[PDB]
Amino acid sequence: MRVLVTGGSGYIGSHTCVQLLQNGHDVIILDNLCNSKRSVLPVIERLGGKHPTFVEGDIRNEALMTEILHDHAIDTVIHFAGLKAVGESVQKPLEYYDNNVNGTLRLISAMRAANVKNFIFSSAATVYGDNPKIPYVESFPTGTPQSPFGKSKLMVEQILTDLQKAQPDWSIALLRYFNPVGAHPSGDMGEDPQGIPNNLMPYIAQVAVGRRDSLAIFGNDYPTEDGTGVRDYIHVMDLADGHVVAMEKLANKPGVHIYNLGAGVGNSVLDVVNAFSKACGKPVNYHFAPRREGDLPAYWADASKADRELNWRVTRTLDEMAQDTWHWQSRHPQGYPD
Amino acid sequence: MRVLVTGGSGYIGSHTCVQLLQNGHDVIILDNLCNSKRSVLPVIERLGGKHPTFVEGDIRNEALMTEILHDHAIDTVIHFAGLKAVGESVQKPLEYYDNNVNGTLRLISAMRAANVKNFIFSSAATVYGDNPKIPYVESFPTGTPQSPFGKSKLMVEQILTDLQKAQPDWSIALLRYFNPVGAHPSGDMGEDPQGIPNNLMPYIAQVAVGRRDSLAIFGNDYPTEDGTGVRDYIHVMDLADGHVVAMEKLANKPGVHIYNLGAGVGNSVLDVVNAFSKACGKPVNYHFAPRREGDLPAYWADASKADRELNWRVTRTLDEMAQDTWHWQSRHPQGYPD
Ligand SMILES: NC(=O)c1ccc[n+]([C@@H]2O[C@H](COP(=O)([O-])OP(=O)(O)OC[C@H]3O[C@@H](n4cnc5c(N)ncnc54)[C@H](O)[C@@H]3O)[C@@H](O)[C@H]2O)c1
Ligand SMILES: NC(=O)c1ccc[n+]([C@@H]2O[C@H](COP(=O)([O-])OP(=O)(O)OC[C@H]3O[C@@H](n4cnc5c(N)ncnc54)[C@H](O)[C@@H]3O)[C@@H](O)[C@H]2O)c1
Ligand SMILES: O=c1ccn([C@@H]2O[C@H](COP(=O)(O)OP(=O)(O)O[C@H]3O[C@H](CO)[C@H](O)[C@H](O)[C@H]3O)[C@@H](O)[C@H]2O)c(=O)[nH]1
Ligand SMILES: O=c1ccn([C@@H]2O[C@H](COP(=O)(O)OP(=O)(O)O[C@H]3O[C@H](CO)[C@H](O)[C@H](O)[C@H]3O)[C@@H](O)[C@H]2O)c(=O)[nH]1
Ligand code: NA
Ligand code: NA
Ligand code: NA
Ligand code: NA
Ligand code: NA
Ligand code: NA
Repeated sequence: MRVLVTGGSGYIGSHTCVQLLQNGHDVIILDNLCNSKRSVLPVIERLGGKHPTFVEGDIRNEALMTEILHDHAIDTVIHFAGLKAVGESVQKPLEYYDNNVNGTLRLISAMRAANVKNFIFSSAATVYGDNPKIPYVESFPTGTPQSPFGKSKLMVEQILTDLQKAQPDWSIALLRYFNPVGAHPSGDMGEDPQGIPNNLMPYIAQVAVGRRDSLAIFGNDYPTEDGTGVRDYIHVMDLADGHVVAMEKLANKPGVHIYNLGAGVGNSVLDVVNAFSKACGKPVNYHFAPRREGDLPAYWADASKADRELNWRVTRTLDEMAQDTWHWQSRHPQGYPD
Repeated sequence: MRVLVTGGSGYIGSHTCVQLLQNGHDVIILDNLCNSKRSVLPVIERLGGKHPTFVEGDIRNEALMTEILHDHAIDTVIHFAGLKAVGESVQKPLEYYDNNVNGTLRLISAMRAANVKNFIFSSAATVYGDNPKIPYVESFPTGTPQSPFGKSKLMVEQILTDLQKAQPDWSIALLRYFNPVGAHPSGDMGEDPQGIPNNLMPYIAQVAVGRRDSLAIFGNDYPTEDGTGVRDYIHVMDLADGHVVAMEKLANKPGVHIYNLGAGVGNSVLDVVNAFSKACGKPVNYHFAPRREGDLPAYWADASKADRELNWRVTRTLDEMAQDTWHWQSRHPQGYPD
């Protein structure tokens, strides 16, 4: 199929792009490069084994969106583009609402204009809010995210839902992601955060690589087995695969298809650390720090639905997630070149 | 003070503009005229007894907003501008999200740019969602509005809240309106809906004026005293006054000030009809019809908070609401001139 991948050059997008090309689809990448580099492009094509078309631009530019859509005869759109730093969203709410809410709004409006009716949105587990009921299931009513980032994702899911209701021919998938980690097995592609990494994995990686001193373990008094926070870590390649399957099986299938994308099991901070220590061949330095504001104690996804309906489930393990990360971190200490 | 009134030429805005001028404030009206006419302008100035400056434009145009803000040295902004047809919002969700959510976003972004930090937003009782607890109180957590319109209002309240948190010097009032009716005592200003009126009052008016046959009473089996739906009707002049007081007392007072704006009592459909029959000197034709989709049975506001904190309460009665409407309807059967 002909697919437009917004945010195609970022972490999740790049991996998804490779899988898509491998599946022989025609890929058009639209990215504004605020959080990625042109350097990834050649890697995508190499790994993907096919040439993806790249367009530098902003999802906020409806006129350009509309033009791309038409110009390439897009069939479906995968929307990864936006801002995701939680803490920063609290400090700069407007930018989040603008990039995420208005950003998606301008894109779907362009779609309407070009007669494109298949969409895939990068959502998040955050939309469940403070849910005591774990694992999280798609049948659960949504809650209230505590950050402008989380709120922005829920607001878009709502806007998409309403849009589908009004234009019932649309196929819209709301993919709720859990905690994406890992990198391409090649070790030539991976997450390349600028500055201080906000997520656990990259931070660990940066400690291991010798860039950082010690990993600060946000709270050790949680009501978990080991006292550290528990999450659902999902390999970026598994995530990418799920994106290809969702796209292929859902295209032209009217409705709003919500699916949690996770491993369906929880791992603590200690578990992750240990896995990385193992991967990198040296104990990862760490210390216990106070709980991070807004952090829930433990949650993971109930991924039965995606298994059942799309025959999708993860295949990579936690160890692989850590190994692949170390391999990329180690092979490209400076990430993507400028 | 120097105030920018978006949507200044519409129903609520025009009345508010008069009261503001009467209070000697300097008024700048910004309206795109999608739901109002330039004809109202001279009425505003006449009734207001002062000249308001008018600018034709769109809240969506951030650059223009920014320019107005600076250009007139605005101190505070009253934001009435947006779309409000509930049923239509269900049919055209994108337009609602765009005008309301993006629309406000572009405006507050312009404010930030021009260093304006006092805001008044036209919110709605709809934000409480399906609340069995009546009357509705500001301390109640918000619910989930069932239309894109309702959702759009809640989304903006959330975005404003987050913004205030990030820029704590801002004063933001979230004015939750109940059911606005009535018109200026002069009978020379009032609500001028185009096409089929969606609200009860105007519809009644149009039946009385001889434009419409019979009023369709949406459901007569509700669990109310008379079986018809019960609401909190609030005279547009009371509403306008509350806007002046809120603006004057809240300016430069940091925080998010939420206030319900209603009479604090409920009236049924029958009650309203009767009041209008009385006002117009002839029985208003009506019939019973099935319940309207999404209609709640009964609710009204708990307006104690505004009384206490701003010393504001309504002063007009239901009869006056009906009389003033009939007077305007009758004196200007064709509304504002083209
Ligand atoms: N990484 C996670 O932990 C996490 C968890 C849940 C959801 N998500 C969502 O998944 C998506 C992909 O995230 P990611 O980890 O790949 O992050 P990322 O930053 O690597 O990818 C986002 C990409 O979007 C681009 N972009 C940003 N705003 C843009 C705009 N207005 N116009 C055009 N391009 C724009 C960035 O330059 C970047 O290349 C995002 O929507 C993110 O919110 C990720
Ligand atoms: N009337 C009600 O029953 C009701 C109840 C709750 C909330 N509200 C809110 O109060 C506000 C005022 O409502 P109203 O009854 O006066 O309606 P209205 O339609 O008379 O007033 C809105 C005005 O905004 C203008 N406008 C619309 N979109 C615009 C845009 N993008 N840029 C610039 N101008 C724009 C319209 O032309 C109109 O003059 C609205 O935000 C409405 O949502 C009203
Ligand atoms: O330096 C660090 C970083 C993280 N953690 C802990 O590690 C766990 C994972 O934290 P993190 O990588 O930041 O991800 P999450 O907060 O769990 O990610 C959630 O939030 C993302 C952004 O909101 C998406 O919504 C995902 O779906 C969601 O599961 C948590 O228990 C953190 O307390 C630390 O102890 N130290
Ligand atoms: O032709 C009509 C019109 C209305 N009604 C009834 O009259 C009452 C009032 O209806 P309406 O004027 O449409 O206003 P509301 O739906 O009550 O207004 C609510 O919704 C507005 C738009 O959402 C704002 O949120 C207000 O705060 C809020 O109280 C309801 O019981 C309706 O069922 C009829 O029976 N026939
Ligand atoms: Na801050
Ligand atoms: Na960064
Ligand atoms: Na680098
Ligand atoms: Na429809
Ligand atoms: Na109309
Ligand atoms: Na007219």
